[PDB]
Amino acid sequence: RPTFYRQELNKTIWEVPERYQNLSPVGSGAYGSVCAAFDTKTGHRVAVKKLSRPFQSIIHAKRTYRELRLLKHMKHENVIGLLDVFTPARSLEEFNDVYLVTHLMGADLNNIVKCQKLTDDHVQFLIYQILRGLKYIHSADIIHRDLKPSNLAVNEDCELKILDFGLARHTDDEMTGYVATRWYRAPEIMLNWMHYNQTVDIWSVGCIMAELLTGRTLFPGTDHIDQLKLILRLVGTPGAELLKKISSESARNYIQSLAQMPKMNFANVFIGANPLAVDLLEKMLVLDSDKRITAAQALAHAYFAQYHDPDDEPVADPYDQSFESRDLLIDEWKSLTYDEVISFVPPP
Ligand SMILES: CCc1cc2c(=O)[nH]cnc2s1
Ligand SMILES: [Cl-]
Ligand SMILES: [Cl-]
Ligand SMILES: [Cl-]
Ligand SMILES: [Cl-]
Ligand SMILES: [Cl-]
Ligand SMILES: [Mg+2]
Repeated sequence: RPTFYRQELNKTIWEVPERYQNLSPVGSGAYGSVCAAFDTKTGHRVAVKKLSRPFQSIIHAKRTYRELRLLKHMKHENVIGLLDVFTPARSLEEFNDVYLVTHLMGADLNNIVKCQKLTDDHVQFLIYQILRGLKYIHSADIIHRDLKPSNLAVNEDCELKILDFGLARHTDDEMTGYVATRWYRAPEIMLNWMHYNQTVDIWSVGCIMAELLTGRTLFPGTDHIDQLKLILRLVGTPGAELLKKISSESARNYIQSLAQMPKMNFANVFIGANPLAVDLLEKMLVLDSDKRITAAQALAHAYFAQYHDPDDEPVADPYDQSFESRDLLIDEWKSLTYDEVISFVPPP
């Protein structure tokens, strides 16, 4: 067990191994507080996250276990990995606090898509890396659920990592009105007309790719209904074949009240874009979810000819998510989490 030291940073006690030096606050959502630090064992600049109220309720204890399981599994160049996890507790009986350690991320996509000029070669490389990471994630039967520019880290060399997996945490208020939290979501999960499926993530990649090509949000709706009208104007209203599969009686009722619209000509929407970029957008932004291109199929598209290497696009180890259907007490979720903290093995 390492030696730990204590300090107060913005009204919060931080108890951390001596290896982590020069802690300085960087931010705090409702999920916890984050400090930047220098890791003397590895030489990396790291983010240290102290979870807030990790075991306060059954829902919160299960969410803590879910986040730790997911971060311990992810081992891929285009996905955030776990550098360390620790607790100052010396036993289960005194266990209260969990700290998670990752590489410190500077810029997100947002920063480079708003405030920089992107060639077609930059769009090819950035979308290639998102799809390489998503092939790995989907091969473990994981759905990200929250892909958007603020959840994509990018460095000076245009190298990309996916972060901030959906933990099923986003609230109704967070999704209300003129908000980027909703503009990348697939239409079938916008108003919960279908259960989540890995196919919702490819819709999000299409929205991100369109915004890198134009410099503008693709579907900047002022509310859920405005957003659905912008979506159906581009991709068309649901045709005979898709209507048959719309099992939500609420969806058929509102959708059949709208005048029918044909799919638009993407070459006239994305004026001047690479024709191979236009073709790939038409394969991602399909209203019928089962007809969308998959991550594995998209990596083989001719738009990525410069980068595609089928011997360097790895799949994941199997991921057991049977805990998701399990009914446990707060202290049982807390013991499962404790076991995962003490069994952590650091990366090479
Ligand atoms: C209008 C959005 C929808 C797409 C979709 C699908 O792919 N299957 C079933 N229901 C829906 S609603
Ligand atoms: Cl130490
Ligand atoms: Cl990483
Ligand atoms: Cl503790
Ligand atoms: Cl965003
Ligand atoms: Cl597993
Ligand atoms: Mg985020």
